[PDB]
Amino acid sequence: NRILPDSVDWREKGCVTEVKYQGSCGACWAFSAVGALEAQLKLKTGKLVSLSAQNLVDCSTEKYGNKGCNGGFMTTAFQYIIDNKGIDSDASYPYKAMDQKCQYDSKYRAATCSKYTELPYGREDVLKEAVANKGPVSVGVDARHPSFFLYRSGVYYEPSCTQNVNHGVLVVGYGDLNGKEYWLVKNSWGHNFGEEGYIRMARNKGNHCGIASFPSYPEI
Ligand SMILES: COc1ccc(NCCNC(=O)[C@H](CC2CCCCC2)Nc2nc3ccccc3o2)cc1
Repeated sequence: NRILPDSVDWREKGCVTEVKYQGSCGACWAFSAVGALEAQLKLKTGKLVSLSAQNLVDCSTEKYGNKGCNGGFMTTAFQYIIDNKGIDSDASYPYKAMDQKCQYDSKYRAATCSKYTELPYGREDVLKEAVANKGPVSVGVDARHPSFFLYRSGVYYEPSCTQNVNHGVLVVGYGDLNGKEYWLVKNSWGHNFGEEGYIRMARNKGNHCGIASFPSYPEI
């Protein structure tokens, strides 16, 4: 294992925005993407600003292989931001949990992206390094299991979990709670979900729920 802090929590560094609520629109991928970029924006500019998930839903569309409320990719969302030369703030381009026409306006730009990096498949050591040295990392997890929806506390370990990931989330840290290593994950199902919108998921337990399957992070 690499030399790195035993625990990280980017919330303590003011790099994580409020937990969002995606409602009945499958835009987790867009929440995951903007979450990652939000952290980089704070690191670069000193300002913590929620970015427009809606902008991705409406604008990073077929050209990026995305389907708005019916799914998409965090990496191709980053590419859209690069190509588009920006993304609007959440305040300026609010989230309506539906597919809408692209309404991007550079007058409302709140961040840029120059590149993104996809981490190697399933490597939790590399993910740890990135979370420690780069910032929060966009990942997908297998969130299909009834136990996920009902998670309240502790470290989530579900024997039935798979590496077939279906839900974009954000790794904002990691640590150890009562001898269980975890990844600290920001979800987008509101504050009602889990621990004020967060879930601790099992770390170094065989890429549990595929958390380290498809990690990426952007740079400004
Ligand atoms: C409540 O959170 C949700 C959980 C599941 C869903 N299902 C529909 C939306 N699906 C998704 O967002 C998945 C998640 C993605 C993010 C993490 C890395 C890879 C997997 N992404 C996705 N599905 C696609 C289908 C066709 C074309 C592109 C697609 O992109 C919707 C929302």
